[PDB]
Amino acid sequence: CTLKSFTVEKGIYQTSNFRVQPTESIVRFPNITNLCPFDEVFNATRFAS
Amino acid sequence: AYTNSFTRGVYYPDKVFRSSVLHSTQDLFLPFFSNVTWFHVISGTNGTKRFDNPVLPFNDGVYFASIEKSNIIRGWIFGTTLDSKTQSLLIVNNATNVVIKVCEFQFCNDPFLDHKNNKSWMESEFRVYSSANNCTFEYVSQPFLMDLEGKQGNFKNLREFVFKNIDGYFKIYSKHTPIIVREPEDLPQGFSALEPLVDLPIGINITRFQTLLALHRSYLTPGDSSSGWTAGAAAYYVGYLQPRTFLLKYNENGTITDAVDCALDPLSETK
Amino acid sequence: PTYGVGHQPYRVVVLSFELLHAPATVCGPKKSTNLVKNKCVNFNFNGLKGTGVLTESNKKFLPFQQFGRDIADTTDAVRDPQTLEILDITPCSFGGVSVITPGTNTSNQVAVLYQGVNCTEVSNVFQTRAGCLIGAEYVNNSYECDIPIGAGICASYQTQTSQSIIAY
Repeated sequence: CTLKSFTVEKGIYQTSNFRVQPTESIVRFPNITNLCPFDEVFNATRFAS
Repeated sequence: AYTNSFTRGVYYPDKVFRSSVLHSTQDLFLPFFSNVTWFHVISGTNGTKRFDNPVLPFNDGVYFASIEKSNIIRGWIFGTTLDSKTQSLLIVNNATNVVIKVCEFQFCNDPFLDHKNNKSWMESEFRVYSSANNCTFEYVSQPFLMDLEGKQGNFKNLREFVFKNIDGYFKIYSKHTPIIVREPEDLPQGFSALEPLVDLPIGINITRFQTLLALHRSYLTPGDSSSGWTAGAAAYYVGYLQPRTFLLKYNENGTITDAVDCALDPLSETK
Repeated sequence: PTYGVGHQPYRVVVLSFELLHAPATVCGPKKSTNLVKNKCVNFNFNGLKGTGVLTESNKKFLPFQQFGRDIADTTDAVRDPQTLEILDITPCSFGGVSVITPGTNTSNQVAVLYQGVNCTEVSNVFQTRAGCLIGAEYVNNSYECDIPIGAGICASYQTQTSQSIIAY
């Protein structure tokens, strides 16, 4: 099909492109830490008006 | 007074590992063989001299390099309109911790920090603080930038600084070296790169600069010699930056050997 | 306390998310996976992406750099974010395929040659200087060159006295 004929002569003929494909995915980010004081310290009962 | 800077002010580029290559980049570097303004406090000891308080404008960077054995300079505060509406930026590095804070308070114009460098007082009494209004960010970190050893005493310590205002950050570079005792206006001829330490994510637009001097309370033995008491041996240098192409060379480990200004003479252009 | 549901006190916290014209700081939390080594897979670090095999190189980086470039300005060395270990990436396996045919009028037996392989990334198997030749046996004799392969290797459809492509 590459030579576009039904009779191939004697010789070497370069054809295809061997390729290994990727598989999984690895994500890595730094040790979380710096947890903000996003909570009012255990919603301290002391509230203003 | 003025001096000549042979080859200094070359900081490290972005955090990219390069080994045994010749990479060229375009950034705000310091041109070689430039005129540096020297506005240091002449004396003060054995002859009161006028405290040098230069409100030098911040023009796209500044090159600070002081030669001192004992800590005599603490703050490098910036600002644009330092009367009522300007977020301060203190870079004071005392013995306890750093005083990085952008809180909005009453801006003063004191050349010294407070007074009384003796042992009876603390390391730095914040008498410049008048009244705070509203704070935004304070980086009270334990590792301080001021790292002075003072073991031999005869050899001084040259600590450089490169301050640049990014569009959304504030990079700070620094580098120290045990400079030997030498006469003034005798900066050591040699290449030395600065290592990045911190990167403050601030969005202020500073235009001017005004530093302050403060003597540490850790008073050593009376330095009657020239390499002793540094009360009147300041090395306040200021160098402006400008965009210029520089060719950097890397070693087999990741350190820079030298650099080319790329505009010095027709010989440098061919290289 | 002895009241109705219209007297219950409600402590309300009013979140006011704000995003102005300055470096953002309240972002969102991130996760992680494990470290699959020796496999050609995709990697998605903080700023860099790509695919390849993850290995361990003996490099000493300064404790402020995270990325890594090569002579041709290509990513070749990375750093583990939450482990601080020098990782080395390598491109995934690939190459070209060639077919050797001695002529359809003679026979239908053919041979393949994978350029750039050590007979490991996928029957007589022989390693040459150009790749892995699958479908021919290496004869210790010496004849004239009929089909040039590379590095002095030649092949010809010969008899084993059944006929097959031999290599010499």
